[PDB]
Amino acid sequence: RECISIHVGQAGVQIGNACWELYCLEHGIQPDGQMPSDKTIGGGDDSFNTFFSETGAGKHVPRAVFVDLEPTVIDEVRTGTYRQLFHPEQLITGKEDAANNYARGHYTIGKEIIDLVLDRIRKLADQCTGLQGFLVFHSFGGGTGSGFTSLLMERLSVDYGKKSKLEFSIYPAPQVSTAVVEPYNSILTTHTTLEHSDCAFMVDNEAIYDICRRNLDIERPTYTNLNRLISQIVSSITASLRFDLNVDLTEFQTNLVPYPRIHFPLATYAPVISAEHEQLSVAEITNACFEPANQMVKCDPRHGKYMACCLLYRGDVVPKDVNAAIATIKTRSIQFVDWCPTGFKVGINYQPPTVVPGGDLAKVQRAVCMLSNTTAIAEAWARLDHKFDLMYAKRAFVHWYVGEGMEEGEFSEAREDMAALEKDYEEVG
Amino acid sequence: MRECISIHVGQAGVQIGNACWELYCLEHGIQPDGQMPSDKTIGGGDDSFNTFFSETGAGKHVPRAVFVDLEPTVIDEVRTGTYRQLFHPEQLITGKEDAANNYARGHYTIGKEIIDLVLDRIRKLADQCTGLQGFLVFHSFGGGTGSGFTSLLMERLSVDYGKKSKLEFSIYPAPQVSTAVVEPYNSILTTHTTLEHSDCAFMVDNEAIYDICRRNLDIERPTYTNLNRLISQIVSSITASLRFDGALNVDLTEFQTNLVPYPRIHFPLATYAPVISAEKAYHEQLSVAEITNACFEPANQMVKCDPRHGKYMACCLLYRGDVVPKDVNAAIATIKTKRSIQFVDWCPTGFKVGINYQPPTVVPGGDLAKVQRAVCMLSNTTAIAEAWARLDHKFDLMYAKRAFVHWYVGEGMEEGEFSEAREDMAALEKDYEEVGVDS
Amino acid sequence: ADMEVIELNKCTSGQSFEVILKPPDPSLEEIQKKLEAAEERRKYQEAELLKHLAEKREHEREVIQKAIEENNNFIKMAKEKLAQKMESNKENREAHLAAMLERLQEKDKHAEEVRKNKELKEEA
Amino acid sequence: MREIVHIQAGQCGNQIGAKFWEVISDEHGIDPTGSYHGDSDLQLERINVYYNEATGNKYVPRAILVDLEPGTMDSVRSGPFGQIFRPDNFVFGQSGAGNNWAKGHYTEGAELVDSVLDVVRKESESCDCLQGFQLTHSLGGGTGSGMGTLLISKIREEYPDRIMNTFSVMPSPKVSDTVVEPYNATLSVHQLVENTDETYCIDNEALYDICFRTLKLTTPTYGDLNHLVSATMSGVTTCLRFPGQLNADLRKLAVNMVPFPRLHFFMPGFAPLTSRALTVPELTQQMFDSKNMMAACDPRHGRYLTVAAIFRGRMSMKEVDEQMLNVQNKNSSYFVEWIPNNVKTAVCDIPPRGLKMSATFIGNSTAIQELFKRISEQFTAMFRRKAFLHWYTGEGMDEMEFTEAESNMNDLVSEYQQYQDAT
Amino acid sequence: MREIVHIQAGQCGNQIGAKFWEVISDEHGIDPTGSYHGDSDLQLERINVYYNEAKYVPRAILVDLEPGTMDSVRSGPFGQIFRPDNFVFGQSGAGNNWAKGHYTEGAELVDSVLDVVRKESESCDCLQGFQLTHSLGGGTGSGMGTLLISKIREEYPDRIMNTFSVMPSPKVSDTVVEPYNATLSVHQLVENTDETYCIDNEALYDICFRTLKLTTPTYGDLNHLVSATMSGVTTCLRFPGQLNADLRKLAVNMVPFPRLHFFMPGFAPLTSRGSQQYRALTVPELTQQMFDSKNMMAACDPRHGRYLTVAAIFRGRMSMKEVDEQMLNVQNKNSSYFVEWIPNNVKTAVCDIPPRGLKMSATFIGNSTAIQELFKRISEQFTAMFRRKAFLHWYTGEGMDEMEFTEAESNMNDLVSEYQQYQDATAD
Ligand SMILES: Nc1nc2c(ncn2[C@@H]2O[C@H](COP(=O)(O)OP(=O)(O)OP(=O)(O)O)[C@@H](O)[C@H]2O)c(=O)[nH]1
Ligand SMILES: Nc1nc2c(ncn2[C@@H]2O[C@H](COP(=O)(O)OP(=O)(O)OP(=O)(O)O)[C@@H](O)[C@H]2O)c(=O)[nH]1
Ligand SMILES: Nc1nc2c(ncn2[C@@H]2O[C@H](COP(=O)(O)OP(=O)(O)OP(=O)(O)O)[C@@H](O)[C@H]2O)c(=O)[nH]1
Ligand SMILES: Cc1ccc(C(=O)NCc2cccnc2)cc1NS(=O)(=O)c1ccc(C2CC2)cc1
Ligand SMILES: Cc1ccc(C(=O)NCc2cccnc2)cc1NS(=O)(=O)c1ccc(C2CC2)cc1
Ligand SMILES: Nc1nc2c(ncn2[C@@H]2O[C@H](COP(=O)(O)OP(=O)(O)O)[C@@H](O)[C@H]2O)c(=O)[nH]1
Ligand SMILES: [Mg+2]
Ligand SMILES: [Mg+2]
Ligand SMILES: [Mg+2]
Ligand SMILES: [Mg+2]
Ligand SMILES: [Mg+2]
Ligand SMILES: [Mg+2]
Repeated sequence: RECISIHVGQAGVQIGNACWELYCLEHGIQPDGQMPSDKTIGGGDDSFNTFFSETGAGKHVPRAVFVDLEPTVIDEVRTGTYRQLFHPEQLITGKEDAANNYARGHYTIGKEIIDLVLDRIRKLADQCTGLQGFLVFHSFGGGTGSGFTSLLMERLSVDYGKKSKLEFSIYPAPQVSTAVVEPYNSILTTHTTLEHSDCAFMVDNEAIYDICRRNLDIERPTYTNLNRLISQIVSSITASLRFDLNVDLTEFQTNLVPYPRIHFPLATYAPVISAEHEQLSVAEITNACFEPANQMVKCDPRHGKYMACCLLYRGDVVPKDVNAAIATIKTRSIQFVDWCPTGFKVGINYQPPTVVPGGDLAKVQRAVCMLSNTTAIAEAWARLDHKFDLMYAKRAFVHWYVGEGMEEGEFSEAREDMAALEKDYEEVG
Repeated sequence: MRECISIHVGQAGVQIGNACWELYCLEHGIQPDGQMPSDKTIGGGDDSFNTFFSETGAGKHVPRAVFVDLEPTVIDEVRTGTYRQLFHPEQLITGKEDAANNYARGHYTIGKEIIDLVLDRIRKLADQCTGLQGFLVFHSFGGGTGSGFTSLLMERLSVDYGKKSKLEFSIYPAPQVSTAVVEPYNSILTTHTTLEHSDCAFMVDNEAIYDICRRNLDIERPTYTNLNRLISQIVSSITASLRFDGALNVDLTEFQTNLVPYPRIHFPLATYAPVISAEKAYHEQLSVAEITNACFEPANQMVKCDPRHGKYMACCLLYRGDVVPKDVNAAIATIKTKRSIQFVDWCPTGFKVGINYQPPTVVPGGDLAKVQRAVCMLSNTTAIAEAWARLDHKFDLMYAKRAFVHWYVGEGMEEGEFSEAREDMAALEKDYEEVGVDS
Repeated sequence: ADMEVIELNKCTSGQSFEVILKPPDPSLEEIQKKLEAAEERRKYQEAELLKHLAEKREHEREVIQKAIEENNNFIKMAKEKLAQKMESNKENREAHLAAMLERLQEKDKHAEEVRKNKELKEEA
Repeated sequence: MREIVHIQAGQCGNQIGAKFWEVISDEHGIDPTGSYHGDSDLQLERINVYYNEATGNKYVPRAILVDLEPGTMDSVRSGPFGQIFRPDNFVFGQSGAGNNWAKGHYTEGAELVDSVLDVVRKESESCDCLQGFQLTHSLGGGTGSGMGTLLISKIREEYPDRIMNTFSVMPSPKVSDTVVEPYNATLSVHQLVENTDETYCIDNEALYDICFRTLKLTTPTYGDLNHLVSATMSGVTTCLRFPGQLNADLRKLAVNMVPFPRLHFFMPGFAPLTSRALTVPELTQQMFDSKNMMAACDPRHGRYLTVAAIFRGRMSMKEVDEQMLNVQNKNSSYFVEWIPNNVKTAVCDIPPRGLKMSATFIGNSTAIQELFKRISEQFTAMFRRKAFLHWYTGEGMDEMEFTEAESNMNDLVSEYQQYQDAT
Repeated sequence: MREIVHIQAGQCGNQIGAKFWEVISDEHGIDPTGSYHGDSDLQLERINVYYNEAKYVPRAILVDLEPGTMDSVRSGPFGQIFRPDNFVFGQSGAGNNWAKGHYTEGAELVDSVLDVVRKESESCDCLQGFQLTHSLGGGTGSGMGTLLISKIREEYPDRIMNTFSVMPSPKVSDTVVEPYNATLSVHQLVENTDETYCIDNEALYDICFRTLKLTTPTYGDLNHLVSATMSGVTTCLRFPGQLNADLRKLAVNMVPFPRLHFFMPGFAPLTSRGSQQYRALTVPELTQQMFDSKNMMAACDPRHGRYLTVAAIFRGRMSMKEVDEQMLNVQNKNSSYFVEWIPNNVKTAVCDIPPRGLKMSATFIGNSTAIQELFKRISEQFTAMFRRKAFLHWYTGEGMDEMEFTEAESNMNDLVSEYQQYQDATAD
């Protein structure tokens, strides 16, 4: 049951490259597209074929489409050293971007471009015997990742309501961001795609920046060092479908998402050790996922009640150790909501986690990623809602959106929805 | 393009035009035969000197000028002078009977005989210009031709050329070196009729120029060409930025906009520095500051009026020679601090500056010494209301007894024109007083 | 450490279990109506701007027009004022000379009656 | 690739526009004939923003030169980089403007504004995706101010969806060309509020003051004044001209820097001011200093709405970032609270010629109301007495356009202060 | 241009007129034959004003009722230079009868006078006007002269008419009726001339007798004075400079009111024809003696009135700065004698060429209110005769009525009244 990846905007595309780079080395696929360990040439139904289809010449082609209205970022993939893997069709570019403007990306230019990207998606979907759904990668603050992604998400539901839609979104961080209108863009895009996404893994850019600086001993990490750590967390999430727990995309919705609106699970990853020794306990890495210092989104999980959570191990892990590891942690009293059973869905993948050779993070015997739908993630929403309110109170910058045909009422139609989501979060909290 | 036509009226205007065009020819290196051995573009080309000169097929460089006098003796010497071949004979227009110091004769009985003939030669020179800027009208105030005909010409020009710019260079009447008792009559009458027709009128009087030559050149009595050749430096300094490629220009419209705060207040007085005798010529040169400070000293005003008695409304400083903007801005800066120099409260900026790098030249063998630097200041100050009052008082002394009015009535004028003209001069005196009070 | 573990899917390079510690619309035309309503209000914004720029174009025409009117009115008033005083000056000057020569003619007629009177005296 | 059309208008506009081209051409290694002679492809990655690939192997600036007199544009053709500009891109008249906004904007400017646009349209067809225009001009004169705003209005009519930016020299009695500068500036400030997306306020008073006081020169050359502007414009435009982590364009900066359409007047700043490379702490300190502002306004008299800073030279960006939030945290009260994270910076490791390190300041401060207040006081002083007003009435203008422009400028001052006391 | 037609009528008119042609022709180096023999070239630049180049011939017209004078002026030196066609004579003189000159026998040949006037004016590039020399005491020059003046103004109304009129005095002629003929001429002159130079025979007698210390002056003595001032008055007319030799200009500047155009000429130094001239008067001596009553050609004391306008001409090689200083000195050392309501009413001229025999000379032309003394005296003698209506039948016999006499004396009495009104006129 194949799966299609979509990267919208600079953050979605760059992150997407970093993810496909790791997929190839995890499965040992070489930059020219060959896989020496793939013997059913030109076909088959293997586990890694959920994400790559095969040429007649044996080249392994990612089931992905790259969308940006500006071509500088896609031109990298167009010319990069992993350039052979994609067909020129898979890469779509306009030449004027959304100008950090949601309404420009959604109402203005997105009307001009979505038919094109939708056509390219069906050509990939028509190459799917069975297809569960889509993984869309986008930023919250950027005009393209905000405005166009939301337009594409609703069209994807009326066109393929059959399938499932999963989000990998970048939460705007005051330290690492590019636009002051990013609170505007974020609140607007979540309101319009909330009804059209089954699960959404959000990534607080400040947290990783903090993670790499402390745990890698790095001066100020590049975006590439951020992007490579993201790739480890994305890969572990998607690893379940790449080696056929969590082997269906509806298993993401069922295991971690009890209601529809609450579909923002917190992701945690451990371990992270500099490439600059012998590995640590299975209980050590498991204990780290409950420390807030390893969280992907800066929030206090002690202030929240878990509703569900998911633990995906990769490496030399056997059940008896985690059962032992998850016996001792119950010596932090982690409360759960009373209509959901206290417990952990656990998945194991025996092949050690891979790394980009030469990258800062070291190769490790065992790694774990915890995916928890805690209500503590609501405070990340609250900070975003406040900065939105500060500028919208004085109606700052909104003339740029109204100038694109957007009604001013959409700002509060989206804002009150955010108030409902934050209120609904503590209703079960 | 940007051509300018010079019209010289009367003996004063014609002999001032002699001095200027002689000086123009020496500044541009134009020989007395009309040929310029420094203009490669034969019979054409649009270099900067061509604003005041036209070129023939043979190379002769002819002035864009018209010389007109109701009487031929003064213009006859132009036709026989060293520069006779500069003009086509049609440019020098003369009648046979002058206005006899009578404005009415210049404006009515005698002037009507040659007015159209003059106007049609203006049109033919204007026909040779792709972009006419305007006219420079040279005349005195006191003569019958200089007052009566000039006024008639200015009225005609407005009909034929609309609101196109007309600038005057006028010699103000001075008893000391006067020539006619009826000068106050002619001057008041010509000012009254050319008021609506002139955009700006640069003014000097022969008294202040006479005294300056006496004081600074050690001449027991300066002759008329002494006065004229000094005036030629003032005029050339006014026209320098239009005949020479320059960093900072002042075209005909720039003079208007910057020196005339109100339609009737368009009489800036001229000032010039330095004026140095040729026998004590080459001592250490004067600063750029010193010549600027000299322009505000009351002893150096080309119209004998006291600037300390009034406020400055606009100052145009035109430099030529070895001077660069930073020198001017500094010299102006400290003048802006001088408490004795006062400006009206409705002109905060108050200054306009043009600069030309070409050095000033003088006629060889003259009394004036050649200098590296020179400046001409055209100041619009309320202080010249004194000059109007002096002229209007002399007018009053004779009009009260109607003395000499019979000469004007005999030529068709009515006494009503006299009172209209004077009443308007009383309004001009009041206007100069009214624009001086604080807000 | 009692934990109800349930041994779920298990295979060659993977297995999974769940430990328990405690028990417990889509319309495209409505989409394109929003897109079109945004495009139409953009066009309303462009039209209102272009109308605003038309009034400024027309204002530039009016300013240039009155500049022509001022130049034209200045010409004809100068023309008529010059014609009026030149004609009035002719009648004045002609009346002065006509009067002066009529008195001269009166003087002539008096000379003829002086000669007439003497001749009648000579008949005595 | 997202080209920019440059237009220089009037005496000042053509002369600082000519030095801007000589300066950035030196940064991009382009010589007078227009052929490349620099050492790095970085000078060519975004060269199409400001240049056109010529018929041979040369680069031609996408620049239009406009004036109502042929004097100063002939002098820039006489300059060292005179031969680089396209010959058909020189659009001049013979009438001049007479330092009169009315002649530039109405009567004389109309006789030429059609031919200028014909050149604008030509180069517009020569661009894969034109992002907008930049104009250099003064506000005190006749052509640059009067004809410049008319040109900007007619450009907005043809290309309404494009970005318009001006570098506007504000008039000052310390360096003046004409006595009616309060009229010309006030009349076109009115216009820049409506028809440009942002305006960089170059104040001849600040230029002179900086040039005199902190640089110790008895009296400053015009090249000295223009040198500050060209270095300032060079720094304002580096991210458009050089590649980096961001693909900066005109609209994004406008979207991020202008919270309300009218408040688009920017206070430029530069550091260091040169007549021993500087340490990153010293640049960020002087760059925020009142003595480095190319507009004569004290930033401590207002609050920054938004601020963009551009650092150039080899340096560590964590130094830059820590310093930039240091002064943000040290002077918490001089930034507005209702715009979070309103100070963003960018670093380009290529410094300007003659300096190992430098920084450029682009500020949207409400302290700039002091600039429009200074012009408004000089304007009323003249307008109260209706002085020199007859040269504008004679061209068909009415008095109410002067009052409409005056109260509009005071309206701008009022609402700048409105958000100065906003919480 | 600027040609002047000269006319001389009667005995006195032809006598001082012939003497005036004698003086300036030698000044212009023209021998009695009539051919140029002058040293300098300044002599012929403005020669056309008075001379017609045929050999140069005076633009002069010699008229008299008495035919004997024609043969007298020819018989005198420079007699043949006058054109013969220009002589116009009658059968016999008017016998001191003004009516005969103006109305009866004078009117017979006035048509022949205007013929040659027309003939001489037709050959003019641009005619300035006419000057007439004549006495007012006789009948031809006074009676017919004034008739000639009004006839000429009929044909040339816009041209300048100037006269050199010799007023009668009992000290040189005992003829009784001359006060009649002068009053009737003044009556004509005040309305029909632009300026008349009042040469008083009474003053001419006093100068030769009291100052020149002359026994019994001969008309030749008196005419030497007139010819000296007549040349001095016309110097700038005959010689070039920065000054325009014009008639209208002088008249416009010297005549503030149309009726007050009677000038008091003065000359310095006064000298006999054969005097040795041991020294040349210097500029302060000329300027002070020029304004002296002893040097006036009209029997009037200038300090009994005020100057309306004054024009002075200096002759010889001198410093113009010295002329300005002395001329300004006497202006404010005697400021009370110049009306204050005509500013700058005194202007002077200087010519480099001096008169014959005199290296230094000065000529004075003043429009003074003191000239009312001259008209008062003539009116005094007129009313004495007219009170008793003495000898009126000589005039009424020719056709005149008595009330012409009343109008003439009233109008002359108005003239003296008008001078006195401006004499005591105040600036305010
Ligand atoms: N983690 C990570 N975040 C990125 C990256 N690139 C951009 N971002 C974030 O994305 C946000 C802005 O959205 P972008 O993706 O850059 O802009 P866009 O999607 O291209 O939309 P446009 O405005 O039309 O250009 C900022 O908050 C950045 O922090 C990246 O490579 N890695
Ligand atoms: N500076 C200067 N003033 C002159 C000159 N010539 C005459 N004037 C002055 O001009 C005034 C007299 O006017 P003119 O130009 O001589 O007279 P005009 O124009 O010829 O008029 P009419 O002769 O009456 O027909 C007096 O103030 C003279 O002092 C001259 O050459 N230079
Ligand atoms: N000074 C001067 N006066 C003269 C001379 N001849 C005559 N008079 C005066 O002229 C007056 C007489 O008039 P005349 O000129 O002799 O007479 P006329 O003009 O010839 O007219 P009639 O003789 O009557 O036909 C007398 O009072 C004389 O004093 C003269 O030669 N010199
Ligand atoms: C950070 C920045 C600094 C400089 C430039 C730059 O030099 N652009 C080239 C250019 C364009 C137009 C005119 N002149 C030059 C671009 C950016 N990036 S930003 O996203 O546009 C942006 C985001 C947020 C803000 C502030 C509200 C906090 C400002 C800018
Ligand atoms: C200065 C002067 C002296 C002599 C003559 C001269 O000899 N002219 C030739 C001539 C003409 C007619 C009769 N005789 C001779 C002309 C002038 N110059 S002036 O303009 O006429 C003039 C202007 C003002 C005044 C004022 C004092 C009242 C007087 C004169
Ligand atoms: N900084 C600078 N300012 C100038 C320059 N030239 C003129 N100005 C200023 O520009 C204004 C006058 O405008 P100007 O450009 O000369 O007039 P225009 O030709 O009609 O556009 C005044 O405020 C002058 O101070 C220059 O070269 N540099
Ligand atoms: Mg982007
Ligand atoms: Mg296979
Ligand atoms: Mg003259
Ligand atoms: Mg040439
Ligand atoms: Mg200029
Ligand atoms: Mg006789």
